[PDB]
Amino acid sequence: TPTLVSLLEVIEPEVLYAGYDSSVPDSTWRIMTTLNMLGGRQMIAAVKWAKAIPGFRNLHLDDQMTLLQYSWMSLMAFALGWRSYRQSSANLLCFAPDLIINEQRMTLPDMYDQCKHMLYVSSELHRLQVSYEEYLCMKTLLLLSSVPKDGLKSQELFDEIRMTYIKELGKAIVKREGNSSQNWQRFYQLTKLLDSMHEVVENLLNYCFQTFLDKTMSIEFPEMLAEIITNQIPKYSNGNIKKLLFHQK
Amino acid sequence: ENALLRYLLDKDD
Ligand SMILES: C[C@]12C=CC(=O)C=C1CC[C@@H]1[C@@H]2[C@@H](O)C[C@@]2(C)[C@H]1C[C@H]1O[C@@H](C3CCCCC3)O[C@]12C(=O)CO
Repeated sequence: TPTLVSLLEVIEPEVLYAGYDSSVPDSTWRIMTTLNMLGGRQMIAAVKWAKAIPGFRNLHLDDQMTLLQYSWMSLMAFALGWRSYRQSSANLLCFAPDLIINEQRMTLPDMYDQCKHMLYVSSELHRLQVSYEEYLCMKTLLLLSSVPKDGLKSQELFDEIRMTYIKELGKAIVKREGNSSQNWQRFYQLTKLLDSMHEVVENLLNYCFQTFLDKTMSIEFPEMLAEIITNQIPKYSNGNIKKLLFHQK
Repeated sequence: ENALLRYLLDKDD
């Protein structure tokens, strides 16, 4: 019987290419548009991924939809942080192998302020020397990081699935073979990074929502993203979102 | 409505 972490590993989506032509000069508008198109394709792959996470398909179909719609930005920004961590280590934002925010791209107007919340994710993964097994558990936990204020239809099963992956994160940490005290510290550090993703996402969604809503910017989103964005905007407005935390404020 | 996400979740794969 395979281990649960090996099952999470085998379903990890293959890295997608942006289809960005390097022979054409850069513009922030061109990069934003290309990234929205890439994001749509990454979200189609994220649906196929979530369906293969052991336990996910046992939740009510409405809960499956709810979790993907709440967590979509957290999943993209976290996987982006991982790719940036593995690829550069310098570091740069590595959206796709053909679309990296290199030093020349960083000179675009206000580029650092547009990238710093995402660069923080990769910087922390690097600082904490997060492993591939820890990362797989952490990303699954991000899919399970927000619920409606009144809860899910399959709340008991969701809590059991969530606890299972918290314990899986524990197993990955123990492999770093530190003492009981070092394991507790590492669990605290990794779960603090998980909590900080809610704050990273609020910044990214402020940008995403502004560019989606302001039609005078001529910033296109593919159907996959436009559908999730259209669904999420009223939920943020009416406070129908419970952000789950490992550490109380 | 969320037609596309529902379909991706309902279809095989
Ligand atoms: C999902 C997204 C796509 C691919 C990926 O790997 C990771 C992500 C997570 C962040 C997602 C990204 C894209 O949509 C584009 C988004 C949605 C972005 C957050 C916003 O930030 C800006 C910046 C990103 C740095 C380069 C300049 C533009 O682009 C966004 C936007 O609002 C554009 O309208």
